[PDB]
Amino acid sequence: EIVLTQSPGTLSLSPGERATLSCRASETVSNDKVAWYQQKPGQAPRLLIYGASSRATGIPDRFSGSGSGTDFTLSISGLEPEDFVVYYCQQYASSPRTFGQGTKVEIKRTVAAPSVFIFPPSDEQLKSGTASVVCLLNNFYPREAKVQWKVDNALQSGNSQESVTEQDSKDSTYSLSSTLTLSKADYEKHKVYACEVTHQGLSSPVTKSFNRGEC
Amino acid sequence: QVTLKESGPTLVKPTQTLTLTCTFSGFSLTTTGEGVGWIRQPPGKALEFLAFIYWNDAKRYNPSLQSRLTITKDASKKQVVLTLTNLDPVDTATYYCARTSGWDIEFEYWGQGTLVTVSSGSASAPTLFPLVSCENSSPSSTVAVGCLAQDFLPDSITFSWKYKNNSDISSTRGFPSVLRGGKYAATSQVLLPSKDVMQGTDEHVVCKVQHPNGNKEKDVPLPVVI
Ligand SMILES: *[C@@H]1O[C@H](CO)[C@@H](O[C@@H]2O[C@H](CO)[C@@H](O)[C@H](O)[C@H]2NC(C)=O)[C@H](O)[C@H]1NC(C)=O
Repeated sequence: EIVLTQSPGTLSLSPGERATLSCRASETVSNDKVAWYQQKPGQAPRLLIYGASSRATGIPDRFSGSGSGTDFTLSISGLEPEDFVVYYCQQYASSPRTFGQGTKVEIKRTVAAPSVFIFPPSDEQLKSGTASVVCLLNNFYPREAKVQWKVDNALQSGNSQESVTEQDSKDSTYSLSSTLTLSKADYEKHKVYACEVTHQGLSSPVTKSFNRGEC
Repeated sequence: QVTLKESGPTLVKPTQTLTLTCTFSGFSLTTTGEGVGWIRQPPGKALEFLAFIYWNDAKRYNPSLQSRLTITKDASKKQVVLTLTNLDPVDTATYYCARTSGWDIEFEYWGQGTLVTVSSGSASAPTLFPLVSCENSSPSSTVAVGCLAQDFLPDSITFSWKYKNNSDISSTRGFPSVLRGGKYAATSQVLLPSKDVMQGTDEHVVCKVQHPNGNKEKDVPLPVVI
């Protein structure tokens, strides 16, 4: 059972910079049978490096592997557009083969505060017994945002999902949707609905809300 | 060029059995060191190794999934088979097979995956609801409206927004889907310039989705500003 810890989980560099992803093993890895894979969301992994340092067939030279024992490094100097994906290290010294959780390399951009909108549940869906309040956060950066729901001032929990897009191809920004889903019964028992969003680019927390029916 | 192709049921109920097959071409399970294995990836998470089978028919398993896993090769048909019993939703994921071409070159060739959703529910198409910006206290920049494709399976929709004057819109706002009680929900939104909506007769725009179980298409009412 060789556990593999990769860090950072997410790394934020600019194109052209150098990137050093680290992979640490929970014990020494016999013969350094460690490999690195690259994956773009959607596609399948592709081998980049094997035997801790040996490049592969048709894999550029900014990609280099090093280290041994329980410390390994996948460094890629001169980050190019297509290099901003996820990366996994794996050890095949034993088998059980095991993987690391992956570190994602993202494009650093400047702070963009989000624009937020709140949508009340539609009558139609309401007739269905379930009402879904949504709160959309548009074009923001960095990725971290706190999105809290409050109903009649009551902080909510375990009743909202959350989905976030991948970094925008032309913007480098993110958008996210937070959904509050509750029983039509519960929904009609309350008056004010509010989603509070906290983000590094807002001087103070922005809160959006509407009153049941008055919309 | 070497090649692998996976295939299997794209939907299956729990407490059951999944069988996947990696049909490969370009090599034979005969050379030393050479081997093939199955690795899955739950949506949004990391790669996870299941089982591996060597030429010489030596098989190796992931403890945590062993005694539920079974790997086999048919040199006859050039296709390795994987069997997973007691399916659970947590077993939903993309399943890949890959070939290690030697002793050190690990998984140099990967298949392409096949997403295997594990829900007791049945392949239902989306049911749509409009999302109208209950916006105000500052309309501002532009106005936004959405569309909530609900209760579908398998996860596989697309969005296209069209006008009354049946043209096309610039939404790009498509959020990945969220899994709610065996069924998947998704949101899509779109921004229109405040100037346009506060004018035209267009009392709406239409939301269009193409799920393989039905191609519903509801219409969402703009808000009227000026
Ligand atoms: C559909 O309706 C919108 C208005 O809600 C139209 O937008 C205006 O018309 C032009 C013609 O294409 C657009 O390019 C502009 O966005 C709007 N004009 C102005 C004054 O800027 C839209 O064009 C209509 N769709 C069609 C059939 O073109």
